[PDB]
Amino acid sequence: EVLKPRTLADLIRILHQLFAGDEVNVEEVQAIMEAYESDPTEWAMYAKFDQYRYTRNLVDQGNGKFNLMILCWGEGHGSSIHDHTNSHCFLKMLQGNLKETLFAWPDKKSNEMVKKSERVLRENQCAYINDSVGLHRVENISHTEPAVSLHLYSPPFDTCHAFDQRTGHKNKVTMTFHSKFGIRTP
Ligand SMILES: [Fe+2]
Repeated sequence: EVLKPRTLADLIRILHQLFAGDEVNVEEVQAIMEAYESDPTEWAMYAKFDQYRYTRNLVDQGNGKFNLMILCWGEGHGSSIHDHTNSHCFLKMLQGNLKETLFAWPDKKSNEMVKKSERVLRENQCAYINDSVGLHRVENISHTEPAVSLHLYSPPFDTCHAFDQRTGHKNKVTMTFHSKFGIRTP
Protein backbone atom coordinates (compact mmCIF):
# COMPACT_ATOMS: atom_id res chain seq x y z
CA GLU A 1 0.00 0.00 0.00
CA VAL A 2 2.95 2.32 0.77
CA LEU A 3 5.75 2.93 -1.72
CA LYS A 4 8.84 1.50 -0.03
CA PRO A 5 12.22 3.02 -0.91
CA ARG A 6 14.95 0.38 -0.89
CA THR A 7 17.78 2.90 -0.37
CA LEU A 8 18.27 6.42 0.93
CA ALA A 9 18.79 7.42 -2.72
CA ASP A 10 15.32 6.07 -3.59
CA LEU A 11 13.85 8.00 -0.67
CA ILE A 12 15.40 11.27 -1.83
CA ARG A 13 14.11 10.69 -5.38
CA ILE A 14 10.60 10.05 -4.07
CA LEU A 15 10.78 13.15 -1.89
CA HIS A 16 11.69 15.27 -4.92
CA GLN A 17 8.47 14.13 -6.56
CA LEU A 18 6.27 14.56 -3.50
CA PHE A 19 7.44 18.16 -2.91
CA ALA A 20 7.48 19.19 -6.57
CA GLY A 21 3.90 20.47 -6.36
CA ASP A 22 2.06 22.98 -4.19
CA GLU A 23 0.19 20.48 -2.01
CA VAL A 24 2.07 18.18 0.38
CA ASN A 25 0.31 15.08 1.68
CA VAL A 26 1.76 14.93 5.18
CA GLU A 27 0.57 11.40 5.97
CA GLU A 28 1.92 10.13 2.65
CA VAL A 29 5.40 11.63 3.17
CA GLN A 30 5.48 10.30 6.73
CA ALA A 31 4.51 6.77 5.68
CA ILE A 32 7.17 6.73 2.95
CA MET A 33 9.93 8.06 5.19
CA GLU A 34 8.91 5.43 7.74
CA ALA A 35 8.97 2.65 5.13
CA TYR A 36 12.65 3.27 4.31
CA GLU A 37 14.65 0.79 6.42
CA SER A 38 17.56 2.69 7.94
CA ASP A 39 20.81 1.33 6.50
CA PRO A 40 23.96 2.82 8.08
CA THR A 41 26.04 1.79 5.07
CA GLU A 42 24.01 4.35 3.13
CA TRP A 43 24.23 7.27 5.57
CA ALA A 44 27.44 6.82 7.60
CA MET A 45 29.12 9.47 5.43
CA TYR A 46 26.74 12.02 6.99
CA ALA A 47 27.04 10.77 10.59
CA LYS A 48 29.57 13.31 11.90
CA PHE A 49 29.40 13.66 15.70
CA ASP A 50 30.59 16.27 18.18
CA GLN A 51 31.57 15.64 21.79
CA TYR A 52 29.40 18.32 23.39
CA ARG A 53 26.28 18.94 21.30
CA TYR A 54 24.24 17.39 18.52
CA THR A 55 25.20 18.14 14.92
CA ARG A 56 23.17 18.94 11.81
CA ASN A 57 24.45 17.41 8.56
CA LEU A 58 22.90 18.51 5.28
CA VAL A 59 22.10 15.63 2.91
CA ASP A 60 19.98 17.23 0.18
CA GLN A 61 18.49 20.63 -0.70
CA GLY A 62 15.39 19.28 -2.44
CA ASN A 63 15.52 21.71 -5.38
CA GLY A 64 14.73 24.56 -2.99
CA LYS A 65 11.60 22.82 -1.68
CA PHE A 66 13.03 21.24 1.47
CA ASN A 67 16.17 20.56 3.44
CA LEU A 68 16.96 16.93 4.22
CA MET A 69 19.53 16.51 6.94
CA ILE A 70 20.84 13.98 9.39
CA LEU A 71 21.13 14.90 13.07
CA CYS A 72 23.72 13.09 15.20
CA TRP A 73 22.99 12.90 18.92
CA GLY A 74 25.90 11.98 21.17
CA GLU A 75 25.42 10.24 24.49
CA GLY A 76 22.99 12.28 26.52
CA HIS A 77 22.62 15.00 23.86
CA GLY A 78 19.35 16.88 23.61
CA SER A 79 17.84 19.99 22.08
CA SER A 80 16.30 23.04 23.61
CA ILE A 81 12.55 23.65 23.42
CA HIS A 82 12.03 25.18 20.00
CA ASP A 83 9.61 26.01 17.21
CA HIS A 84 9.93 25.28 13.47
CA THR A 85 9.15 28.70 11.96
CA ASN A 86 6.01 27.81 10.04
CA SER A 87 7.46 24.82 8.15
CA HIS A 88 6.52 21.18 7.87
CA CYS A 89 8.95 19.13 9.97
CA PHE A 90 9.38 15.35 9.67
CA LEU A 91 11.84 13.42 11.87
CA LYS A 92 12.66 9.72 11.32
CA MET A 93 14.84 7.52 13.52
CA LEU A 94 17.89 6.02 11.79
CA GLN A 95 19.68 4.69 14.90
CA GLY A 96 19.01 4.64 18.64
CA ASN A 97 15.97 6.38 20.13
CA LEU A 98 14.85 9.96 20.79
CA LYS A 99 12.37 11.10 23.41
CA GLU A 100 10.11 13.82 22.03
CA THR A 101 8.47 16.14 24.55
CA LEU A 102 5.75 18.37 23.10
CA PHE A 103 5.11 21.70 24.87
CA ALA A 104 2.24 24.18 24.70
CA TRP A 105 3.10 27.64 23.46
CA PRO A 106 3.63 30.31 26.13
CA ASP A 107 1.58 33.44 26.20
CA LYS A 108 2.73 36.93 27.19
CA LYS A 109 3.03 36.30 30.93
CA SER A 110 5.95 34.50 32.54
CA ASN A 111 5.21 30.89 33.51
CA GLU A 112 6.64 27.41 33.69
CA MET A 113 6.05 25.71 30.34
CA VAL A 114 3.40 22.99 30.07
CA LYS A 115 4.06 19.53 28.63
CA LYS A 116 1.36 18.27 26.25
CA SER A 117 2.80 14.91 25.21
CA GLU A 118 5.84 12.71 25.82
CA ARG A 119 6.93 9.74 23.73
CA VAL A 120 9.93 7.73 22.56
CA LEU A 121 10.37 7.39 18.79
CA ARG A 122 10.90 3.73 17.88
CA GLU A 123 13.30 2.25 15.31
CA ASN A 124 12.62 3.63 11.81
CA GLN A 125 9.61 5.61 13.11
CA CYS A 126 8.82 8.95 11.41
CA ALA A 127 7.24 11.73 13.51
CA TYR A 128 5.72 15.02 12.32
CA ILE A 129 5.50 18.49 13.84
CA ASN A 130 4.63 22.03 12.89
CA ASP A 131 4.04 25.18 14.93
CA SER A 132 0.29 24.53 15.04
CA VAL A 133 1.03 21.16 16.66
CA GLY A 134 3.20 22.71 19.38
CA LEU A 135 6.79 23.26 20.46
CA HIS A 136 9.09 20.41 21.24
CA ARG A 137 12.35 19.25 22.74
CA VAL A 138 13.98 16.00 21.63
CA GLU A 139 16.68 14.08 23.46
CA ASN A 140 18.77 10.97 23.12
CA ILE A 141 17.31 8.53 25.67
CA SER A 142 20.72 6.87 26.13
CA HIS A 143 23.86 7.97 27.95
CA THR A 144 25.80 5.03 26.51
CA GLU A 145 24.72 4.95 22.84
CA PRO A 146 24.24 7.58 20.13
CA ALA A 147 21.07 8.38 18.27
CA VAL A 148 20.77 9.41 14.63
CA SER A 149 17.71 10.95 12.97
CA LEU A 150 16.70 12.00 9.46
CA HIS A 151 14.94 15.38 9.31
CA LEU A 152 12.98 17.02 6.51
CA TYR A 153 11.93 20.66 6.70
CA SER A 154 9.72 22.34 4.13
CA PRO A 155 10.13 25.12 3.36
CA PRO A 156 13.75 25.17 4.57
CA PHE A 157 14.60 27.53 7.38
CA ASP A 158 17.79 28.78 9.02
CA THR A 159 16.50 30.40 12.25
CA CYS A 160 14.11 29.34 14.99
CA HIS A 161 13.31 30.27 18.58
CA ALA A 162 14.55 28.53 21.71
CA PHE A 163 12.32 28.65 24.81
CA ASP A 164 13.25 28.82 28.50
CA GLN A 165 11.24 26.08 30.22
CA ARG A 166 11.07 28.12 33.47
CA THR A 167 9.47 31.25 32.00
CA GLY A 168 8.37 30.67 28.39
CA HIS A 169 10.61 33.53 27.22
CA LYS A 170 12.31 32.92 23.90
CA ASN A 171 15.45 33.77 21.93
CA LYS A 172 16.05 33.69 18.19
CA VAL A 173 18.74 31.17 17.22
CA THR A 174 20.59 30.83 13.94
CA MET A 175 20.84 27.20 12.84
CA THR A 176 24.24 26.08 11.57
CA PHE A 177 25.37 23.03 9.66
CA HIS A 178 28.22 20.88 10.90
CA SER A 179 28.65 19.38 7.44
CA LYS A 180 27.06 19.53 4.00
CA PHE A 181 27.03 16.62 1.52
CA GLY A 182 29.45 14.74 3.75
CA ILE A 183 31.90 17.66 3.92
CA ARG A 184 32.73 19.41 7.18
CA THR A 185 31.84 23.14 7.27
CA PRO A 186 33.88 26.11 8.55
FE1 LIG B 1 12.71 20.16 16.25
